[PDB]
Amino acid sequence: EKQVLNDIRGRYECYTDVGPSFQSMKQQNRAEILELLGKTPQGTPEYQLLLLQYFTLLDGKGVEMMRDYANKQLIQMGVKKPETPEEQQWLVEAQQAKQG
Amino acid sequence: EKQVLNDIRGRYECYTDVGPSFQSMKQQNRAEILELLGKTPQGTPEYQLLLLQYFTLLDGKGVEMMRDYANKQLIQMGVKKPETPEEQQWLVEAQQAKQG
Repeated sequence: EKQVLNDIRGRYECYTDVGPSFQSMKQQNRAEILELLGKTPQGTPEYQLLLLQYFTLLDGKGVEMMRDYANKQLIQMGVKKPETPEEQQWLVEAQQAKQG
Repeated sequence: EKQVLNDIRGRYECYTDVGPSFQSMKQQNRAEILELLGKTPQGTPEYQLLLLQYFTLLDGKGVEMMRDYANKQLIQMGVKKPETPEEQQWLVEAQQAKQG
């Protein structure tokens, strides 16, 4: 925008509703996925959700190793699509496609 | 930093929340992984968590042997990424990739 205030009048695009209180957006997204689990079979879409869960976990010694693994996994799954802080190269060695 | 005090004013990057009390960061990380277990199938990501658990265990005669095994395992899994106190060579004999 420009200057201290400058919002288009095409504002109200979201309607208001109620639901469980969360501390932060990441909190909700984490819970939203756990709900998506269990209500889904041990089929394939389960694994993506499962991975996505690890993806959302916040700092740790345990969580870091798993979060990164889940990321690489999801990018090489092709479904992630790199955020590109470095994940670009994560896709690079993934692009080879059974190249060895 | 420089001198006795020198913090940038880009401080407050973490918001405060409550949760179970732990004696130390390692305590929490340990518990955080145990929670991640059971809530996950006997699939593949179970094993990494399982190993990670051994990884986090503190000194012992029993735990040392297992912790080291889990480390090597995780590094040769490729997911660990060496801390390099010596684990560099742990990856060396791992780099060969079925070389024999």
